[PDB]
Amino acid sequence: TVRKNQATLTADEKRRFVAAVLELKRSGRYDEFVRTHNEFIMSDTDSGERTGHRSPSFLPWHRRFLLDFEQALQSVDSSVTLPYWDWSADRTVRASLWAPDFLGGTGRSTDGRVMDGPFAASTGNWPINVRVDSRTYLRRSLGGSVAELPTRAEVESVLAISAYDLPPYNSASEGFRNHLEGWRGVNLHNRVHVWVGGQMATGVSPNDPVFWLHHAYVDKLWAEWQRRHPDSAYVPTGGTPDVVDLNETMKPWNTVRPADLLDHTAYYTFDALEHHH
Amino acid sequence: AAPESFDEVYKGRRIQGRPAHEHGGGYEVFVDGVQLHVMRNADGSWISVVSHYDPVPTPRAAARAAVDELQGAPLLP
Ligand SMILES: [Cu+2]
Ligand SMILES: [Cu+2]
Ligand SMILES: [Cu+2]
Ligand SMILES: [Cu+2]
Repeated sequence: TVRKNQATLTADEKRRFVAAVLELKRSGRYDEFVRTHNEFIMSDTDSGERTGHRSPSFLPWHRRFLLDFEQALQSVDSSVTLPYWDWSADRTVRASLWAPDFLGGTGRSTDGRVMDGPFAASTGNWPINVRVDSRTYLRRSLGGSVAELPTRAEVESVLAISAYDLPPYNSASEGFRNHLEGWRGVNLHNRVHVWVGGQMATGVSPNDPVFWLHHAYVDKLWAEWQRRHPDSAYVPTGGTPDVVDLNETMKPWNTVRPADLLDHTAYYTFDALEHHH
Repeated sequence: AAPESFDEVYKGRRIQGRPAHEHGGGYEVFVDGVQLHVMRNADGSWISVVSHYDPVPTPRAAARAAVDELQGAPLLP
């Protein structure tokens, strides 16, 4: 129940994480997470119903989605938890994240195909099945479409924003959620998807296992924000059309509300999370 | 006010746009006659399902970005 910085995992932990992910893929369970994510990102819209993205529920929705995925991992190997990728620190293609013993590296220049690591198409263990085009191999172009990952100074600027979210509760909003998501401002979460490239830059982005480590760090930044702003909390708090209010339930689960997910410690802790200082 | 329609050959591929498990749809884009899901953001920029986190100003720009991303690959509906 401890989520650790990817950079700190032991060789044993990397091995067990990779094996659990590959078993979810083999059994068919992994691809249904890719499919769920794609349905939500293709339906969430700024002027209509929005639940997984571009809306205040972006953070609790992804928190529950990652919990569903972690529990599936733990059904294969109970010792495995989701690691997180602090892209403000591990910001180059030579980070151990991208080593052949963990997620493998960037794609070759001809077709973006990842050529090493456990998820390379040549292994036979990572077919891309849920897809928007014919290609069936994992692709990446690290640093190709945008030069730089966010820096710690940029992250700190967003963490200082006190309001959780603001009307109109979409990609035009001021406030923490939309600056963390990245549709306005210096851009944190969206820019990382663009920097990885390949399927990570598309609606079917959970096809790349780095998806989970990216969102585990976004989820940690929500926890850091809460510690910085103990006086701020999820909004809206009732009666907002098309948006998940605090005590409303969320699709697809229907049985959990943002209110049930604000406190991560009910489900996991981090290796390090600074106290309200 | 939807954008205008367009039709051109971009990097060898036909891209078309027109006003009209996924969202509603006020505008349609096609790459070689296969529909490309695209979506408009509140500020008037566009994304597509092959470049979802990267707003571009117009539906033609999203079609071109998709052709760039596909590297010759057929789109799947
Ligand atoms: Cu998402
Ligand atoms: Cu994301
Ligand atoms: Cu205080
Ligand atoms: Cu749609």
